[PDB]
Amino acid sequence: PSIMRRLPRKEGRIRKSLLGSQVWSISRSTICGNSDLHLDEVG
Amino acid sequence: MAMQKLFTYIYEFIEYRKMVLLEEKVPYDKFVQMVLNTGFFRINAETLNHGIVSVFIFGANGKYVHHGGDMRTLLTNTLNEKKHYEELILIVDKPVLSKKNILDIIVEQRAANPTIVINIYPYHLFCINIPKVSAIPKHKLITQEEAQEFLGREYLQPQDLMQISASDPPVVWLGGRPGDFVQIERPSETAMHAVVIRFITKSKI
Amino acid sequence: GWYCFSWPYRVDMNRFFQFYNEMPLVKTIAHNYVIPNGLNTIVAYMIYGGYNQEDSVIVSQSFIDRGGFAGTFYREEKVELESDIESFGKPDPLITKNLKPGANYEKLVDGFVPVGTVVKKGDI
Amino acid sequence: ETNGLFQMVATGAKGSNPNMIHIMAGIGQIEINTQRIQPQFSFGRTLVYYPRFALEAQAYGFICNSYIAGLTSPEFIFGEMNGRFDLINKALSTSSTGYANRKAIFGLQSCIVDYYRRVSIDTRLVQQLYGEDGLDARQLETVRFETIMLSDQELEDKFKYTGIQSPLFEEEFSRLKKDRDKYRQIFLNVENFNFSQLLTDVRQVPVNVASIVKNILLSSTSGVLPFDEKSILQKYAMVKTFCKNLPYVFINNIQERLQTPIPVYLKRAASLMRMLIRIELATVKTLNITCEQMSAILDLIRLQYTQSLINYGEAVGILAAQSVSEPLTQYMLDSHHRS
Amino acid sequence: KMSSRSGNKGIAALALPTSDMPFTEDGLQPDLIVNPHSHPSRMTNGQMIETTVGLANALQGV
Amino acid sequence: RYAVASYGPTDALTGQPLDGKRSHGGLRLGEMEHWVLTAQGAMQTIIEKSHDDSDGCISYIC
Amino acid sequence: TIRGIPGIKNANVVKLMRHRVDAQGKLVRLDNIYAIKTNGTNIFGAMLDDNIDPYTIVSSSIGDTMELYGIEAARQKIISEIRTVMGDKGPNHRHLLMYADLMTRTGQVTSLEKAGLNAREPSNVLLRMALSSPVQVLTDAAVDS
Amino acid sequence: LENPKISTFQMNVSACAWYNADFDGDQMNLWVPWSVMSRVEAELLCSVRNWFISTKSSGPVNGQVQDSTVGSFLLTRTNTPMGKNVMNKLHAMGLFQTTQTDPPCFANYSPTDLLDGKSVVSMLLRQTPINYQRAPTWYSEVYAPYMHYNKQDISTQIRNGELIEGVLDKKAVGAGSSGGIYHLISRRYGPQQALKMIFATQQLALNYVRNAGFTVSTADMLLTPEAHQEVQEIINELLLES
Amino acid sequence: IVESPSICEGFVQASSQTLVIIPDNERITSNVLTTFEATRLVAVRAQQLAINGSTMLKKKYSSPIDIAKQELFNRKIPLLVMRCIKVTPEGQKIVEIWNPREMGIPLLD
Ligand SMILES: [Mg+2]
Repeated sequence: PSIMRRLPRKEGRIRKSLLGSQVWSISRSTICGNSDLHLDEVG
Repeated sequence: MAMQKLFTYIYEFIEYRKMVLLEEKVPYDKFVQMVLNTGFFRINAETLNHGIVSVFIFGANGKYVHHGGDMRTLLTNTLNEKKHYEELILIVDKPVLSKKNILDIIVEQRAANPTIVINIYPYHLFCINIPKVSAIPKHKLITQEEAQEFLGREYLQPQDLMQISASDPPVVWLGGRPGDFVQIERPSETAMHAVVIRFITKSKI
Repeated sequence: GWYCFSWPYRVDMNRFFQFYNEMPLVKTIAHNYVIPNGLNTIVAYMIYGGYNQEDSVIVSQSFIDRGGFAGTFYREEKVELESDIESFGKPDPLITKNLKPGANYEKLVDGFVPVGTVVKKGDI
Repeated sequence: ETNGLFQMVATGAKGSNPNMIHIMAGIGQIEINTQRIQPQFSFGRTLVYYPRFALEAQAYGFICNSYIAGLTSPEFIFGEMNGRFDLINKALSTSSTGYANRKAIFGLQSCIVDYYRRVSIDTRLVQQLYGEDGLDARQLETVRFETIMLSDQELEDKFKYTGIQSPLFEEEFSRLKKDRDKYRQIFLNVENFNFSQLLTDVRQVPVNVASIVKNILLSSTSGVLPFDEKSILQKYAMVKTFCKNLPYVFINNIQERLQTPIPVYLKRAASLMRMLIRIELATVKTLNITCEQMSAILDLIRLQYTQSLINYGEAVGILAAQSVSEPLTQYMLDSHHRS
Repeated sequence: KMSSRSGNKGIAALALPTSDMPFTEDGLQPDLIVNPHSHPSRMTNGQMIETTVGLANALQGV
Repeated sequence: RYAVASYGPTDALTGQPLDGKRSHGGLRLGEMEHWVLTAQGAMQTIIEKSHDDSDGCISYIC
Repeated sequence: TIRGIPGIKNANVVKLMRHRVDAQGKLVRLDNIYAIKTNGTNIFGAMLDDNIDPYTIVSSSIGDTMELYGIEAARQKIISEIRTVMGDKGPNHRHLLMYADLMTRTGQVTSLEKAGLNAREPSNVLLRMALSSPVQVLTDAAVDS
Repeated sequence: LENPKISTFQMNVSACAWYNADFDGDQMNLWVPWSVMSRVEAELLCSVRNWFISTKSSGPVNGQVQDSTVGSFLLTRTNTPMGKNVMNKLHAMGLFQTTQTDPPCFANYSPTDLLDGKSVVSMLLRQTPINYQRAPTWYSEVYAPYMHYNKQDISTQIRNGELIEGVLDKKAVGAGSSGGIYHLISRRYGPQQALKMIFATQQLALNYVRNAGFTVSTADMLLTPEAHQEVQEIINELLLES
Repeated sequence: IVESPSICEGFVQASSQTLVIIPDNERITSNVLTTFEATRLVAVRAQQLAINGSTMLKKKYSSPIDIAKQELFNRKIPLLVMRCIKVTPEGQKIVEIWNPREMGIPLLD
């Protein structure tokens, strides 16, 4: 374990914590077809 | 056949900068004979402000491009002549541009002569009419006052503009010096043409 | 499909036992060596309201209610102790510390929820 | 009339002609990297089913059967060789595009449109005007320029107004011809320094001037207007002034009222719009338009030309990297169709 | 997610009651309704031949 | 499927939500999502998600 | 060298269509024009040939176009070469302009690699740290202040 | 969705072009803005009407896909294996009962009056009158020698919202079709109005196939014995030349 | 000789600036709000209405967003757009101040 190994890679500090972010108030699910919804609507 | 192309387009280049020839022309065979015998050919041109521009075309197998001492003495002897020199153009074969010693004499001569522009160029720069090439947009030097008016309207400094090297072929044919501004009229596939202004920076060699 | 023939004797994680399986009407030689997994569903190749576009399908609700592709899905909970420190048992609110808020400790019997009861979110 | 497979293909709903041919007639020659099946099975044999130095076409990936008839074992193997590339190139089209997308975005993201519609990196100019026209890419209309392909005789036949014998219409036409010549001169040059980039008489412009005139003509209660010398002259003066003040779209209405000088690079930006307006609002094309309807047309043109400008502070370097790195997924998918 | 043995997978999007599904003149109704547009670009012809063969297998009892 | 909350378990170092369903944390608005939101100009959405909903704090600087 | 120009391996013959203005002013597409599409690049070698028009030499090489013609022609070459890769379902022209104008901003053709970012934005350490290698970039930034 | 049994994110198939998505197992994220500032910015900037026109290619992104592309062709087709492609008043009214627009007026129609697909489409495009004239995808020189094209189907012409003639298919109504019906509606009435017409025309196309039917079978892929002999005569000539 | 660092350098605090407002007749930026600017104006006004609630709008609306949008459309929004043009090395901050109650609004309702 070192201080400067926290930085470099995709799982590092810069790319995982600063350039991206874990967030609250978000949802995920499989998407599905529905022909009764308008193009600007989501079920 | 770089020599044949040079023999015509170097004089086309002298014409493009609005310079008056001093010595009458010689046939191409005589030019080749002088290049092989002496090791170089010299063309002297008169500028509007009475400056003198000397062009040295060096053979690819001459001594001045192999031994730095010969180039050193040639430059020293040509740079202490009773002439109102403003620029010497040293056209050498492209491999000579990578020869470090020759460039060292070039920069030493530059340091010893601060008010004389010393440039060393490859053959291909003068083997064609560069402005008439289709892929090259229309370059044009602009005055300092006009550039300052543009920059003042745009709230810009000369260091914010796009920059172009002084050894860029169209800039060389224009005679662009570092610190100058070149307006480029270029084709566009969105507006049918566009205008940019570039700030000329120091030559790469 | 029948993922294992000894499934009731196993405590496996994320395993699915589909109840009904059928041999294909058009089978292959591969079905002499492995059990087939699936059903001979009646399929209509048609446009029906636009709900099967872009690789979606429309399913009969009756086919679902009758057990088509239905099965039982299993999960595992393995919890370990610390020797002579931890123990299994129902905690008491008036002694123990940092109990999880909004948790249902009332379904436990001798530290374990009895077999056959329905556990929902927040139940211990 | 009844075949569902054909109707899905012929209407563009799904599939292509080679899909039908493969299903029904024959797959043909399997071709990986624009060449036949190379012999990787021991020095001159493509498979164990064919001899060494076999000369028949089947030995090198020619599939004589269709899908509906079924492939033989060697044909299925050659088909699996071709189909494995589709899976390999799909898995590569994610990682290879991801490597190139992230380097393009980190190089271009600092480019942002400033208050002059220039693109800069914090002070330093990348573009004097975004896209050299200052417009948003979502606000472009593909429009044909009529005068480009016409000869000199049929240019004067169609666009020279002979109703009034005035020097004004001599220059109204001569301006049409030298816009035609300038367009030809510039875009024949672009043809020169490219491989296969031909001249077109079709541009993407922010305003469809032709459809604006057509729409207003439809809604006009008037029919064919009587000849009116002062109205025809007035409309020409209106259009000429509108083309003169067109670059003020890029500054504001305050400087247009003051008539302050326009930068040269902003005059060039309005070149296509100035050119298109002079074609579609030519005197020969605006005979049945009153001087009141012309003001409605001119007000609509510069309102649509204002709505199509790029916003201040738009991350256009991120927009460019997204728009260029996305077609690289399809470029990587067709990797085995290239040498 | 469901799939056929030809690799044509799909997501269950709508579930209809037995009175809303289409039916043939002889009373046959489908369990799944799949788009005809999943075939032409994928060329999963073994799935269509299986339906043709299996249709006569059921009636012949084989 | 997953939908979490306005709050939950948090990483001790970064102060951000934990990873995914199994840890009952949040979901990731990654590097490429911030590219798209920046391309759209939606900067108040980046404040809401990457600051208010992830780990935004106040730093004091002399 | 025996009977050729250096750098080019194969020289095929292609049929290309170009436009031209007639004597009556009409613009016509001429399909019966033959050119040479070489395999390999040498603009200067083809510039010295007397059977080739030297003013309309089209190289696919950005480095060779930059070497002989300049930064403005190299800018037009980057646009032409990205568009070739993009196909025909390609992006708008203003997205190719952004790439070429960035890559040619300093008067030299810079890359979209770590080296190119150093040339255009050297003092943007945080941008440059985020791209590839934070430790090397951070170390250089500290000693350089 | 008030049904507790539904766990999926449902969207119209014509909205898949924005996300490069399909329904083979894709998962998508969804977060609802709660702060006022982000909830204002979602409406004014990030609404999907702002990307009906592609920023990458400057063309429309959305249109008909796979059921309303062939459904529009079948609806606007001039003739049917049953004769002329007409429908009575009751079935013409039934095409508009799902479009969620304001229903047209059928009062000037007897129950036995017959309406064709071009009349029904015109009743919808009158609200956003555009002008369109291109040859459809249906017409191809590749099929012309071997097919009898109808002269009323190979020239799609719309003036002021009235479909004068021709069929509607990928060229006019397809997704990504530059200069198409929805690209023209967006340039004249806005990308939000174009999205309404993509939905409304998708309901007309799907409601036509609701009793026209569209299927694919194995016999659709089968050459006749005489035609199979002709294909292997063609292949035998290739192997002869080889 | 270059001696030890002095207090004259080593300042971390940047010197204060003077806000230089371009006169209204010399403004160069557009008199039309960008979509970004209109969105920002509406968002700021809606949040401030969520704080205060005091508006001069005649109509009644149940949301801060609707009130902000109608204030922008009816030219009653109490905000100004400051477009920062340049920061001069001698200390000035040249900006343009734009009144959104007399600019063109791109949004629709
Ligand atoms: Mg998928």
